[PDB]
Amino acid sequence: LPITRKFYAFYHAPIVKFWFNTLAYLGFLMLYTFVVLVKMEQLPSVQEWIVIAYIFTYAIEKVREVFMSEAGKISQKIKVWFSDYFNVSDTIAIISFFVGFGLRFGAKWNYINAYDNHVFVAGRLIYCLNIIFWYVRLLDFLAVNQQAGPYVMMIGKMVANMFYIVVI
Amino acid sequence: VYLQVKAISNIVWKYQRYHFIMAYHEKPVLPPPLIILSHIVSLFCCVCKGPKLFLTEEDQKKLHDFEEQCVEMYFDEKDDKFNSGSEERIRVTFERVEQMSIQIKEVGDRVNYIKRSLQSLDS
Amino acid sequence: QKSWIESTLTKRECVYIIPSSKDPHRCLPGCQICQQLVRCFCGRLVKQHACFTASLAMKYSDVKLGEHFNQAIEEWSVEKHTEQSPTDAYGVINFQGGSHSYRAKYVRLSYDTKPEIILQLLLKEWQMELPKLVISVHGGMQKFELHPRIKQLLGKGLIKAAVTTGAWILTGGVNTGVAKHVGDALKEHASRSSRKICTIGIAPWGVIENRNDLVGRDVVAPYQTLLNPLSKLNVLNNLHSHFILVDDGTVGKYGAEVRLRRELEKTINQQRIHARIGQGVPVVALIFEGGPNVILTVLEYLQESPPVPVVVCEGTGRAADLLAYIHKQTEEGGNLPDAAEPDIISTIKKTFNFGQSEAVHLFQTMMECMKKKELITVFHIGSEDHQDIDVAILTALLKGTNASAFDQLILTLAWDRVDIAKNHVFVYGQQWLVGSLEQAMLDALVMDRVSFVKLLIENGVSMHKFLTIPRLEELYNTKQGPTNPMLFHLIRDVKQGNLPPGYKITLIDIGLVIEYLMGGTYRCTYTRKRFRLIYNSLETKRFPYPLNELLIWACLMKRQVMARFLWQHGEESMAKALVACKIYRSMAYEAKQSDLVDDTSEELKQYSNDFGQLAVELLEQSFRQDETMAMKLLTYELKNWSNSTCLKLAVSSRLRPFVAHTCTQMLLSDMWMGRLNMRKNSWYKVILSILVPPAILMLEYKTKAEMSHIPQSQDAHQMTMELPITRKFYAFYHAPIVKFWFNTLAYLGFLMLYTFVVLVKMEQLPSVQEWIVIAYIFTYAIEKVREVFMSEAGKISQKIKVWFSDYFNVSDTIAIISFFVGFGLRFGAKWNYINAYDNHVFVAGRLIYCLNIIFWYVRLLDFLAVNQQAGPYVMMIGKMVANMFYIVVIMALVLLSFGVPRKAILYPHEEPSWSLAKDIVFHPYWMIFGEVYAYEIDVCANDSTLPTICGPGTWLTPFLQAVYLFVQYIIMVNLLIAFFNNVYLQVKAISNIVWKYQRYHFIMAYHEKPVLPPPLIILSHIVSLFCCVCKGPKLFLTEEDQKKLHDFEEQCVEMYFDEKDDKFNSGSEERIRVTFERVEQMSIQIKEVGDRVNYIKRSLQSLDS
Ligand SMILES: CCCCCCCC/C=C/CCCCCCCC(=O)O[C@@H](COC(=O)CCCCCCCCCCCCCCC)COP(=O)([O-])OCC[N+](C)(C)C
Ligand SMILES: CCCCCCCC/C=C/CCCCCCCC(=O)O[C@@H](COC(=O)CCCCCCCCCCCCCCC)COP(=O)([O-])OCC[N+](C)(C)C
Ligand SMILES: CCCCCCCC/C=C/CCCCCCCC(=O)O[C@@H](COC(=O)CCCCCCCCCCCCCCC)COP(=O)([O-])OCC[N+](C)(C)C
Ligand SMILES: CCCCCCCC/C=C/CCCCCCCC(=O)O[C@@H](COC(=O)CCCCCCCCCCCCCCC)COP(=O)([O-])OCC[N+](C)(C)C
Ligand SMILES: CCCCCCCC/C=C\CCCCCCCC(=O)O[C@@H](COC(=O)CCCCCCCCCCCCCCC)COP(=O)([O-])OCC[N+](C)(C)C
Ligand SMILES: CCCCCCCC/C=C\CCCCCCCC(=O)O[C@@H](COC(=O)CCCCCCCCCCCCCCC)COP(=O)([O-])OCC[N+](C)(C)C
Ligand SMILES: CCCCCCCC/C=C\CCCCCCCC(=O)O[C@@H](COC(=O)CCCCCCCCCCCCCCC)COP(=O)([O-])OCC[N+](C)(C)C
Ligand SMILES: CCCCCCCC/C=C\CCCCCCCC(=O)O[C@@H](COC(=O)CCCCCCCCCCCCCCC)COP(=O)([O-])OCC[N+](C)(C)C
Ligand SMILES: CCCCCCCC/C=C\CCCCCCCC(=O)O[C@@H](COC(=O)CCCCCCCCCCCCCCC)COP(=O)([O-])OCC[N+](C)(C)C
Ligand SMILES: CCCCCCCC/C=C\CCCCCCCC(=O)O[C@@H](COC(=O)CCCCCCCCCCCCCCC)COP(=O)([O-])OCC[N+](C)(C)C
Ligand SMILES: CCCCCCCC/C=C\CCCCCCCC(=O)O[C@@H](COC(=O)CCCCCCCCCCCCCCC)COP(=O)([O-])OCC[N+](C)(C)C
Ligand SMILES: CCCCCCCC/C=C\CCCCCCCC(=O)O[C@@H](COC(=O)CCCCCCCCCCCCCCC)COP(=O)([O-])OCC[N+](C)(C)C
Repeated sequence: LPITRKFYAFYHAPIVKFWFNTLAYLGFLMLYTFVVLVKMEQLPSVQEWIVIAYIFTYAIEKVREVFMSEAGKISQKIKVWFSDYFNVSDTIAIISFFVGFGLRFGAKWNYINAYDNHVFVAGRLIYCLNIIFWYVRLLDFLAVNQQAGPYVMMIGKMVANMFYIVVI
Repeated sequence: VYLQVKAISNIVWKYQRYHFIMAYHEKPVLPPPLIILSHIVSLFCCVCKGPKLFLTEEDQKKLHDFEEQCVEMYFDEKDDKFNSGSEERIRVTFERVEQMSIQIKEVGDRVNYIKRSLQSLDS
Repeated sequence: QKSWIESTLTKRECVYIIPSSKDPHRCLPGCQICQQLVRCFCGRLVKQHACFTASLAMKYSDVKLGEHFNQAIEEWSVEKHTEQSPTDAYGVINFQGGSHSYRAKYVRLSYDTKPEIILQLLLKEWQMELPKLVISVHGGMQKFELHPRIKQLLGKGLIKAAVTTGAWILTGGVNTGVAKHVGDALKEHASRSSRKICTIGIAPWGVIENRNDLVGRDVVAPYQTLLNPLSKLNVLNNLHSHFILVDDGTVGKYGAEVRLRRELEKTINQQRIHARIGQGVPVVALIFEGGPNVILTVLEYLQESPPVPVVVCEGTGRAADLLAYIHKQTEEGGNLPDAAEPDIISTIKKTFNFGQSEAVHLFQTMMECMKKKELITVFHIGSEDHQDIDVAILTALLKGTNASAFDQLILTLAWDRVDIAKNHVFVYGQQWLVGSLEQAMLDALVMDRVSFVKLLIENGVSMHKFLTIPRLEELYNTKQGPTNPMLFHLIRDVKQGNLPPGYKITLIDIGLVIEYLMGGTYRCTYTRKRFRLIYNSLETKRFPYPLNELLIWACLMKRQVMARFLWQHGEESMAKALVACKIYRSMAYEAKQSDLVDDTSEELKQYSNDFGQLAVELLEQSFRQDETMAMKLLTYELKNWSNSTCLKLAVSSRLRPFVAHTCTQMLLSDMWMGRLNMRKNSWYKVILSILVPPAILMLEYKTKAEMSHIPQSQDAHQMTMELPITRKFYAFYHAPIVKFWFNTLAYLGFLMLYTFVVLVKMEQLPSVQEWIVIAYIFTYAIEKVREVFMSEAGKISQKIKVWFSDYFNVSDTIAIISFFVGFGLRFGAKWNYINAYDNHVFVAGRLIYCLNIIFWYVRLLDFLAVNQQAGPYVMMIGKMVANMFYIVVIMALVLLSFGVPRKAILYPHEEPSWSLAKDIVFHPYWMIFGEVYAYEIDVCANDSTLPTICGPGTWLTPFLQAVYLFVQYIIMVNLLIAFFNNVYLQVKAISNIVWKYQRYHFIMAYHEKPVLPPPLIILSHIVSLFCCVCKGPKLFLTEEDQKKLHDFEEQCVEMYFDEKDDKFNSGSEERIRVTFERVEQMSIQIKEVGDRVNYIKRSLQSLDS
């Protein structure tokens, strides 16, 4: 096994792509947690820019996966991908984020004290609610473990089954 | 409901592991901030131009034979599991005791008519 | 050519074109028909020759102008006038038939191929296992059918004989005779022997339906199996697996097999049946339902040098029923009865239409056959003769061939047929040489022939005399049996990491492997002085207990069925089972730590647990007979197994069912007591007596007899000879139960003081209470160092590694280290400020104390774990923490998913700070524990306690909190309840076993712990140390008690096997099947009597008139 072949073997292994995406995702959440918890100025901070870059490119990556799936028919490719819980949530997460960035970034500051401008506030509050989607997607990463993964599947099944007791 | 839900959830977890692992064979190397290079580059290189199992012909031979051998074992172990159960041995025993119970009596009649011999033969 | 066949084996195409016999058929002009009808004496019409050389002979007129001096028309020879050229067909035919293709093979070799090339063709080119037998069936062709009795049986034996012996069945192959009956017998026993019987049809390339469909270089020709009507031609019988078609001559002529097939019958015999064995491969012949050239062939095989014996199954047809009676009218090897010309040659004239023109010629062939009837076995059907011919075929090779019984035995050994040898070789009056049965034992062990080892031990081989050093050396070094590749991997890891070229293994190296596997201080007999000296010098060269040495052999060679057998022989059965468990367990470990391919770590871990269960089951058997003698079995020194005990061996293998067995637990409880009868006493009189020493003199102690089953110290067993006053104090303070409460009271008094110290204000100098606390922990710490550096295993790095495997020793280590950091800061701190807590070094010291004390309250769970009820629950708590981990990880994520939005919405004007980390986790955690923070939920309400937080978006946080608590309480808390409810019983069960198991190490520890507890323990350290400069528990048994105990062990092992045979033979499943089989047998005899009684009816007719 020559030297350069060994790098190929490493970076193209699925286990490596996972931790390589998992570390990037954790670093993504640390920054996006920093952004929502720290005061927000007119222009996005370096942390907020990196967050936007992730979600934009993460979104293109999902469009790649849909339009290259298996079955030729788009209306079948679409219909299967929106059968997974976390792809529905990711779709809501991506769409809601850019509504938020649009309001946050497109808002004109007539008032010097932020939070006088409601369009800005609606943007920031979308961020603070959009981040819930991204912490819950960590359950998808955690679902790679043989012990954890079934319990994640159980939680959704038990919510469905307990519905009528909760209605009462 | 814990045990039945846990059991169904293990099967579903194990099943959805196919689609998850297969996905990471077509995902780019680079992660989603730096993934754009793997998008731009890969796209551009395509304009400049799934996983398969590869088997030698001898390996195809030995694999097709392996499949045939194991199907044969599968039917043999069923016939020998059914023919060796107690329920099947009771009924073949039942039917064979039914048959004998005729022949036992039938011999019983013949031997009772070889008694007719004893009378005629001795005088 | 890319093929050995294409470059070696040949065709025989008739280049020379002899016109047919002489005469044209019809059709007056003789130029069209002299070409067209007139075939070759080759045997085909003229244009089929296609002679690459003489293709233009037919266009002219033909090869070889007509007249040619009639003599020279027979001058055509298969030898001369036939161009040897490539094969042109060798491949894989199939047979669309009884639910399988039933594939096969053909080479289509010429005819005059050398005899060796077949053997090379059969073994490497076709990849066939060399057989242990060759059945060469013969007979006539195109017969209808047999009696439905005989038909079913002939197969049943023919199959059985061939499958049990890896035999080849040589047939003609063509489905018009002998082959038919072979094949029809195969399908009645197919998919049971379809991979052990390699039948071979050595048929010609003449008489066959589609010769041209068989053609094709390396083809998969889909050959038919439909009887092509309107013809006489024959088909290859489908149920054969190999064919050697013989290209010669033509269609119709079928005589070119005797030259080749016979040579194969001669060349297989010159092969050696096995490596360890020197006898040649046998050849047998089963003639059923034969003809005139068979009777020639029978005598041609008997007259041969050496003779090939013959079987004759009477009633199949003419030659069988004939010979069966024609070699019945004779002396044993001599002359015929009163002149037999009339009746013998009568049937020879009736069966074969002769009329004395060929009726003497057969009778002359008969009278030569009867010169050797000892080789003509005959299967007397009707009178259950030799039971389903397999005996009759195989015993024919063991009937008279002046072969010694040593050769009759090896042949059964290679066949793996014990029933044959015991019933036909170990017959009354049989006589043996001195080491013939020894050489047969060496072979059976090297070949893993377990059932022949039994036959030879019974019949009188003695392992005490058989087994020697050089023999036992060989048994390790043989590559002539089911070896273990991993043994070398363990040898080269103990030698130096290297190996010489071949390296014939030595027994000192085996001794070194066992010590590595058995571990600890195990020292093997093979690494001892006397063995190391005598082996250098290589009764002295025997072994006193040879089946201990072969059990080790069989277990290191991964020969389990031989190990189980050898285990049942000899003495010390429970110990041997526990040694085997440890050997396999350690082998399984190093297999799990080697990059080899066949991991064999579940095969070895399963073999370990098989012997593990045997030891447990023998203990239960012994315990059911006599508890007190069974407890002695756990602790008597073995002296053939490094002076260990059965209990220590089980602990070595981490064998919990043995240690957690109630017998072992009963013994541990008795050792806990010491000399104290804690049935007549109460725990509060012990505590009272630790505080009131003179109350020691009014407890109920135990007699030396009541202590007979209990191991003791040497000093403790000498004070058993009598109970004076001072001996009674010894018995009290050295009992483990007393040392416990004596340390437990001191520990509780230690915590009361250390609780006092942390709760009461702290001055510059430590108080009297704090000094006593420091003294305890210092001396408690030395006590732990004593325990580590005096444990068991010599190697510090193993002593260290085991001690830090216990939860509470890790915590004690952290506790001791953290304490003296705290005392150092507390005591070493200089007070620059008069008000304490201005000096931070002092504070850090005191706060370490206040946190270090948590370790010491939790160590009380270790004391509490001495109770049978409490102790399992303590073990459960740790197991449930491990198992609940991922449910709690999910809860932690739900917490953050709420905490981060809450803080962000409510506190939007924050700068970076570590308080942010607190605030996202703090309130969400306390919500889990019944605190909803009711007046902070809606911060804009009138009753809000956070009115200044009221601002834009804050109306979202009640919705978030409502979702959060639904998920945590309604889902996640109750999932955890459901988790614990459903795993409780299996965790409680595992925790009871672990509690019971760790009770060994706990009770054993208190036999080596000092009497005095950890503040006053220093005296027992200083004194004991100093007294050593001035200079384990064993069971002691008298010689008579050793006798009665060794007999007890033997008795209970015998009961153990008897109760198994009688439990299996008395189950309903076993009685149904023996009933099944006996009803199957009767159902034949009932009908058989039914036929006889129906033929005693034939009497009634004839007798009465
Ligand atoms: C398969 C599933 C995954 C993929 C799904 C992907 C597509 C999903 C959908 C995505 C679109 C979501 C909506 C976008 C925003 C519109 C709403 C809005 O309020 O806009 C505002 C910003 O208007 C602007 O023009 C500034 C924003 C710049 C563009 C950023 C958003 C688009 C990027 C898309 C990136 C994703 C693309 C991914 C790759 C192609 C307008 O309001 P305003 O003018 O600020 O306020 C006026 C009042 N004032 C007086 C106070 C100023
Ligand atoms: C198998 C497991 C169990 C066994 C494990 C056993 C070994 C485990 C390890 C044990 C060692 C743990 C660390 C010791 C303390 C060092 C740290 C420290 O801060 O020290 C301080 C005290 O420095 C002194 O010199 C005064 C302390 C006297 C010695 C007491 C500790 C050693 C005893 C060991 C007894 C155990 C031995 C057991 C028997 C051999 C230094 O700080 P300061 O000078 O005070 O402050 C300076 C600032 N000022 C200006 C404010 C003044
Ligand atoms: C069964 C019983 C329930 C019946 C339901 C009927 C729903 C009817 C809907 C009514 C909404 C209108 C009521 C408020 C009037 C508007 C202005 C106002 O006062 O806003 C108030 C907040 O509230 C909001 O700003 C918006 C609240 C929207 C969510 C309401 C629940 C929607 C349904 C369920 C959603 C879940 C998902 C549903 C689907 C599954 C202002 O309050 P404040 O915080 O004190 O702010 C003032 C102080 N400040 C200026 C400093 C900020
Ligand atoms: C998927 C299931 C859906 C469940 C149903 C839908 C959800 C429930 C729907 C509720 C109706 C919506 C209420 C609108 C009220 C507006 C009034 C206002 O001024 O602002 C209020 C809204 O702002 C808040 O922050 C309070 C929102 C209510 C949270 C309810 C959580 C409990 C969930 C229950 C779930 C169980 C449901 C039971 C079954 C139906 C806050 O008032 P304030 O800050 O004090 O403002 C000052 C006013 N003052 C001056 C008078 C003090
Ligand atoms: C997409 C994938 C990303 C992957 C990560 C790698 C790339 C990104 C890495 C680093 C980018 C850092 C940019 C710094 C910009 C300089 C100025 C600055 O912010 O100074 C700050 C110093 O910095 C901090 O306080 C750190 C803030 C980021 C926290 C998360 C980093 C760790 C995770 C990622 C790394 C470990 C990975 C962990 C996972 C294993 C000081 O605070 P402030 O912000 O100036 O204050 C703003 C106040 N205001 C707004 C009110 C005015
Ligand atoms: C510069 C930075 C330097 C540091 C970088 C590195 C830092 C560390 C990085 C990452 C943290 C994890 C490290 C531990 C991994 C253990 C190994 C393992 O077995 O993993 C498993 C986990 O597989 C997963 O997919 C786990 C997903 C992790 C992310 C989820 C976090 C949840 C947080 C929510 C809670 C809130 C907590 C928030 C705390 C604030 C994979 O193995 P398996 O598939 O299960 O194997 C089973 C099959 N077998 C039996 C055949 C083997
Ligand atoms: C800020 C607040 C805190 C943050 C929230 C914490 C994070 C969120 C927590 C947990 C999320 C768990 C992730 C889902 C796991 C996978 C499930 C899945 O694959 O499908 C499941 C569907 O799923 C459902 O029916 C619902 C899934 C749970 C939704 C819970 C939402 C939270 C609020 C709810 C309460 C609101 C009411 C209270 C309001 C007063 C499958 O279920 P099934 O149909 O039986 O099985 C078929 C599966 N199959 C198709 C694959 C074969
Ligand atoms: C290592 C093994 C140890 C074993 C124990 C035996 C040896 C140890 C036994 C006794 C030592 C007592 C020393 C007394 C010193 C005189 C001064 C004094 O302290 O007066 C106190 C009176 O005394 C108390 O208040 C008792 C304090 C100790 C409580 C624990 C004793 C019971 C446990 C053990 C015995 C039962 C065993 C229980 C288990 C079955 C008054 O208070 P002060 O303390 O003066 O106030 C300090 C205030 N200042 C600091 C702010 C200035
Ligand atoms: C394995 C061994 C590891 C530990 C080794 C030993 C470590 C030794 C550690 C430290 C020695 C420190 C010596 C002094 C250093 C200079 C500072 C000084 O003297 O004074 C300063 C001390 O201020 C502090 O904050 C001191 C904190 C140090 C204690 C840390 C304990 C760590 C042990 C963790 C547990 C480990 C457990 C390990 C086992 C698991 C200030 O004091 P002052 O003059 O009063 O100032 C007044 C200021 N004022 C105006 C605000 C009022
Ligand atoms: C001067 C002083 C005078 C007084 C001195 C004397 C005072 C009293 C001294 C001590 C208190 C205990 C006395 C009761 C003993 C009962 C007898 C018994 O059976 O014990 C068992 C307990 O075995 C142990 O190992 C128990 C450990 C006790 C310490 C744990 C305390 C937990 C405190 C934490 C909670 C906080 C409470 C804190 C309270 C503030 C041993 O028996 P066994 O092994 O289970 O037998 C089973 C096998 N069999 C069936 C064959 C039999
Ligand atoms: C001041 C505070 C209060 C005081 C605390 C109260 C006292 C502390 C309480 C209980 C301690 C119980 C003692 C251990 C019992 C024995 C267990 C054992 O032997 O091994 C167990 C291992 O153990 C573990 O994996 C962890 C053990 C429990 C640690 C709990 C720490 C407390 C905090 C945690 C929560 C923090 C998170 C929350 C933070 C927000 C065995 O488990 P296993 O691997 O399945 O089995 C193999 C066993 N075998 C090897 C022998 C075969
Ligand atoms: C997805 C649906 C689309 C969204 C619309 C429909 C949603 C329902 C209803 C409508 C939305 C709420 C409208 C009413 C409030 C407006 C008035 C207002 O100013 O309120 C507040 C700000 O509020 C905001 O700035 C709005 C933020 C909206 C975030 C998105 C809601 C979540 C939808 C998820 C739905 C999922 C349901 C659950 C899942 C089944 C108060 O501001 P203020 O105090 O007046 O400002 C003065 C500040 N100053 C004093 C500093 C100057």
